[PDB]
Amino acid sequence: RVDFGRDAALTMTTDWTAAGVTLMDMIADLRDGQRLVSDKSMSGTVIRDYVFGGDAWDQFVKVGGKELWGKDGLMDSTIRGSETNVTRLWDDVEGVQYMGELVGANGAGRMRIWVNTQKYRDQNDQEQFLMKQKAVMGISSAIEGVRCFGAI
Amino acid sequence: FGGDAWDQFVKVGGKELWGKDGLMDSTIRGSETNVTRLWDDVEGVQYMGE
Amino acid sequence: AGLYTTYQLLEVQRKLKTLPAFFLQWFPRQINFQEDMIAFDKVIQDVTRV
Amino acid sequence: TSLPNYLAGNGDLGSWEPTQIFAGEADIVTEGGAAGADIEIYQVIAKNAAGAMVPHDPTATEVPAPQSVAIGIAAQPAKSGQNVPYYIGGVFNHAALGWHASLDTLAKRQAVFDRTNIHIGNLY
Repeated sequence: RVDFGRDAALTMTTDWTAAGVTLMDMIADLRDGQRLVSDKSMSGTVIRDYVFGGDAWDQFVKVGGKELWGKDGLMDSTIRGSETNVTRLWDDVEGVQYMGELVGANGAGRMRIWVNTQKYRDQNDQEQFLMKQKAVMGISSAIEGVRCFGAI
Repeated sequence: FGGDAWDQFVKVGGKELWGKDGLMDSTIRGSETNVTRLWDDVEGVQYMGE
Repeated sequence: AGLYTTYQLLEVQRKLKTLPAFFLQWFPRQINFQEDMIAFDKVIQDVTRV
Repeated sequence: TSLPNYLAGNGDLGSWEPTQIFAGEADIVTEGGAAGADIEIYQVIAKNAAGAMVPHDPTATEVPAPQSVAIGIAAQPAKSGQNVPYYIGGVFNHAALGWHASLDTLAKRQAVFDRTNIHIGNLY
């Protein structure tokens, strides 16, 4: 196990199946994860890209589809408080699709929602989901990753 | 505002605001408020609006 | 390997937490005084009277 | 991990010793299978009754065990539950391999592998 030394507080576990969960609880949970990244990280870069999974996006829509797109939700053109653009109706392709954007008003607090359901074939020749389906990952471009290549 | 002061402010009045007939409603011509409905949480000082 | 493992170094990651000055934007003037104390004199003059 | 040293003293940086394994020009055949117990590098292995890779031991029972016929020579260490790649061909060193006791001399070490592709010879 080549462990890269990520902190164990970042790997979280919450519940979006318990009762009473609203839309703002889930966004507040993602924002708590963003705070724990913005303290630990070197550059302090705000994570603007959230890659979901297939079942995580289904759970997100199932819980928050009445709050969002509702009587004065985020995507309501009467309100001046936001400019969110999350699609109601999305095609299903095995792949990556850009679902929308969860910006506030003046480019503040913005989240880009990605959904990834690519399926690689296993070492043991089985279908396995590349992005984990019951999970939410948020990554920034300040991870500054390095392609290592040893000796042939 | 503090952290708990602004969150208490939103937790009580964030449905009366950003709602029908409130201060933030583009039909009703009484006000020109732009208090943003989302904000990133970074340790620092941010400008919510007017 | 052998006696020891040959390493490459990469650039050193640095983090330098400062504290940005928010409350000093209302204190623009400066006094460099060699006395002990600094005395003010405030005056209120009411004029509004029938 | 904090303080420096000030006093006068010596020390070793290390001492390197090479490890030659191959002694002939036969073909080399490798297979990886699931391990059965703790296996070091170049320990002589066998297969137990379930197909795991138990490190080699004769005089195992009445009836000779299947742990007593030696098959391969490992390549990287592992634990139980993991899987070991091991050699099945070639001509190897008498001394660089990990035997155990009661199997010391040259004659017994080749009488292990009188028959296989694996042959064991002496370095000059």
